[PDB]
Amino acid sequence: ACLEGCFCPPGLYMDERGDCVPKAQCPCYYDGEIFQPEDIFSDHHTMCYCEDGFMHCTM
Amino acid sequence: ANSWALSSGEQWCERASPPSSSCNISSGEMQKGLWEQCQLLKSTSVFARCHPLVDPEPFVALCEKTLCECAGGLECACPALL
Repeated sequence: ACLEGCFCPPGLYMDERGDCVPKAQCPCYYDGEIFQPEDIFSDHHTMCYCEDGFMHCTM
Repeated sequence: ANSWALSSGEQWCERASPPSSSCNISSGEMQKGLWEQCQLLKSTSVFARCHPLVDPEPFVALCEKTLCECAGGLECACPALL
């Protein structure tokens, strides 16, 4: 619904530490694991990175 | 291409983003009259003889996406042609 509470402006998104930040340093939550805004990351076969909040995986 | 990045101490660098093309709204006449300068890789006789050695199909493919950001010029085709 259209709820009531404490938000921050649309350019800013909520971070875990109470502050809210733009989507540049908004971490990724792949498989529960909290990855930093720039984390290149790969097993042998898969290839994954965190750009701006989303986790871009490939194969 | 972003796997083969190499940083230094003066500057550490991040993943570049693909550019958001402004061509998608400023289409207009720019694709009608300027389709020919890409096309003359295939039509003109001076280029009509490397076809058994190479294929111009990628070259014409890569030009048509860059004839759209420059305003008012046929010269925008000669880089991909050169």
